[PDB]
Amino acid sequence: KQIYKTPPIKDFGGFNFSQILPDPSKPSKRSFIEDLLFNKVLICAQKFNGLTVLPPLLTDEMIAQYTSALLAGTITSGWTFGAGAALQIPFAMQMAYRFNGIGVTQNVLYENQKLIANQFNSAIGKIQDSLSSTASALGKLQNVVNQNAQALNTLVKQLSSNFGAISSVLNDI
Amino acid sequence: SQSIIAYTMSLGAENSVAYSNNSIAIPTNFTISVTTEILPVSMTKTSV
Amino acid sequence: SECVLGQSKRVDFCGKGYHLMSFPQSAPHGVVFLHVTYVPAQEKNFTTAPAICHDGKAHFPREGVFVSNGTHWFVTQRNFYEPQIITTDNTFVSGNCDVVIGIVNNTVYDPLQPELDSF
Amino acid sequence: SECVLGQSKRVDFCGKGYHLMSFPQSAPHGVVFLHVTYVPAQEKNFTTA
Amino acid sequence: DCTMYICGDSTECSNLLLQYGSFCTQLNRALTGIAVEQDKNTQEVFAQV
Ligand SMILES: *[C@@H]1O[C@H](CO)[C@@H](O[C@@H]2O[C@H](CO)[C@@H](O)[C@H](O)[C@H]2NC(C)=O)[C@H](O)[C@H]1NC(C)=O
Ligand SMILES: *[C@@H]1O[C@H](CO)[C@@H](O[C@@H]2O[C@H](CO)[C@@H](O)[C@H](O)[C@H]2NC(C)=O)[C@H](O)[C@H]1NC(C)=O
Ligand SMILES: *[C@@H]1O[C@H](CO)[C@@H](O[C@@H]2O[C@H](CO)[C@@H](O)[C@H](O)[C@H]2NC(C)=O)[C@H](O)[C@H]1NC(C)=O
Ligand SMILES: *[C@@H]1O[C@H](CO)[C@@H](O[C@@H]2O[C@H](CO)[C@@H](O)[C@H](O)[C@H]2NC(C)=O)[C@H](O)[C@H]1NC(C)=O
Ligand SMILES: *[C@@H]1O[C@H](CO)[C@@H](O)[C@H](O)[C@H]1NC(C)=O
Ligand SMILES: *[C@@H]1O[C@H](CO)[C@@H](O)[C@H](O)[C@H]1NC(C)=O
Ligand SMILES: *[C@@H]1O[C@H](CO)[C@@H](O)[C@H](O)[C@H]1NC(C)=O
Repeated sequence: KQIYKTPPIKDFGGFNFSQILPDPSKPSKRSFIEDLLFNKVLICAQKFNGLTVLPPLLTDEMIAQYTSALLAGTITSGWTFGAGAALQIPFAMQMAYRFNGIGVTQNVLYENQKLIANQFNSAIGKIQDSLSSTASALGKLQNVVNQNAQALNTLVKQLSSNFGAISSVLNDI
Repeated sequence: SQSIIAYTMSLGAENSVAYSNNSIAIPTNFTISVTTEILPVSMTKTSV
Repeated sequence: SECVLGQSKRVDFCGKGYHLMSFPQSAPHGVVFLHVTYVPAQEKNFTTAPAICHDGKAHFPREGVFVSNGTHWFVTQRNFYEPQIITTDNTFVSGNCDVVIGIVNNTVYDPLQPELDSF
Repeated sequence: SECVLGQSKRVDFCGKGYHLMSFPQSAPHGVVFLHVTYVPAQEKNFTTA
Repeated sequence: DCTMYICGDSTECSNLLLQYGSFCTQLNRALTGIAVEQDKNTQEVFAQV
């Protein structure tokens, strides 16, 4: 319902969130992962025959703001902002509850807090490196665009056929 | 007077949450609500 | 199947909030669901702490948060304010209070002491 | 809805394993999900009754 | 394969059909996509382990 704002304090129990939080020192608010994905993934000719491409209603900056608000709410208020109002809660308590939700007692989190934080940081670093190195990981998106483009090409190519007449140029006949 | 205007969308209001080490917000009251959800099931049977 | 014939815990599936139950109604070529939902009302701030160290043994809550007023400490369910007196009944011990970050100091009352004193 | 705004117990829905939380990210004409998952590592035999 | 179905191994039939543009390629692409999709369906439904 409402765009949330992450606090300037980054004391999230040792969980380093700098990779996915919005980047302030950037022209836009897209994060490092978001910009990496954006970088990972002739037009006039189609328009020249009456095939227009409309612009999307929501620009990329609005989507980035929505995503940033969702992350801020998730990291600050847990899940309580989904149902009603936002209820602030310590992040460690939220993680203990998320462990309690899957059978294990909460005490485990407070026995291995630093180890879990280090594991999560290493995991986000590894996923960032995996996205940086290979380019096929975003195949599902890419195909879509390619597929769409292919169709349009064929349409324009259909303007070159004669369909049995003397010539394919309307002005000529 | 009244006229047609154009502007930039607002994605709702702006809100901030006072996160800290040892602060917790606990509700004291509740509200029972009723929400309507409408789903289509079938069209008009027809033949030609 | 889920919303009517049961209580589903899927978020935003049956209503918007904590789902309770639903009622179906007909409509021309369609159905209308009335979802009854429970939404938390006005809230209050409090000070918290992850655990309690009583006698060098960290204490953890069986179900609930350790809520704290400006003076005292209680255990409450998460979705409704309901203070309770700290007791060994609603808490359990797991190790000493040195690895836990955020530990605080407070006495943990025991229910056996009064009647063993009387006997 | 389920993964972000809650803790889905539906097996293999959000990630592979016991689900903890998820983080969304934007992408050109799409969306990306980063699921945090809990998996056991070391196994030990025991006799039970 | 279109040219074998539409045209009975005839030369002039193929010559006339060539005037109709790239109609065959779309059908072939759609059917190949359907076949690959069936393969992916079986792989996804069964290879859960
Ligand atoms: C959290 O992770 C970020 C990202 O790796 C860390 O910031 C890096 O710090 C090193 C130290 O020299 C720099 O070389 C990198 O350029 C920094 N990265 C970015 C994106 O700025 C940060 O130190 C980590 N810890 C905290 C508490 O933020
Ligand atoms: C929780 O809220 C309800 C309703 O807001 C309170 O019940 C009474 O509701 C009537 C109808 O609107 C009001 O006129 C009364 O003023 C409400 N009571 C009071 C004391 O204000 C109910 O009391 C509230 N409970 C708590 C614990 O706040
Ligand atoms: C904080 O809240 C508690 C719980 O309502 C208040 O309760 C006090 O508890 C002590 C211990 O039994 C009593 O001696 C006091 O008389 C209680 N307070 C009252 C007003 O009766 C406590 O007072 C609150 N502390 C504050 C508001 O500073
Ligand atoms: C809770 O109480 C314990 C013991 O009553 C405190 O432990 C003392 O901590 C100080 C340092 O702050 C040491 O110099 C003492 O040796 C410790 N033991 C005693 C018997 O005083 C502890 O600091 C208190 N506060 C907490 C745990 O937050
Ligand atoms: C949280 O704790 C750290 C260290 O204990 C302290 O520096 C910081 O000021 C605390 N934050 C708040 C909001 O109390
Ligand atoms: C709780 O504390 C915050 C910041 O200290 C304050 O803005 C708010 O009004 C307080 N009360 C609430 C959230 O009910
Ligand atoms: C349990 O015992 C079996 C049979 O002795 C053995 O094959 C297996 O490796 C043991 N499990 C572990 C975790 O060592």
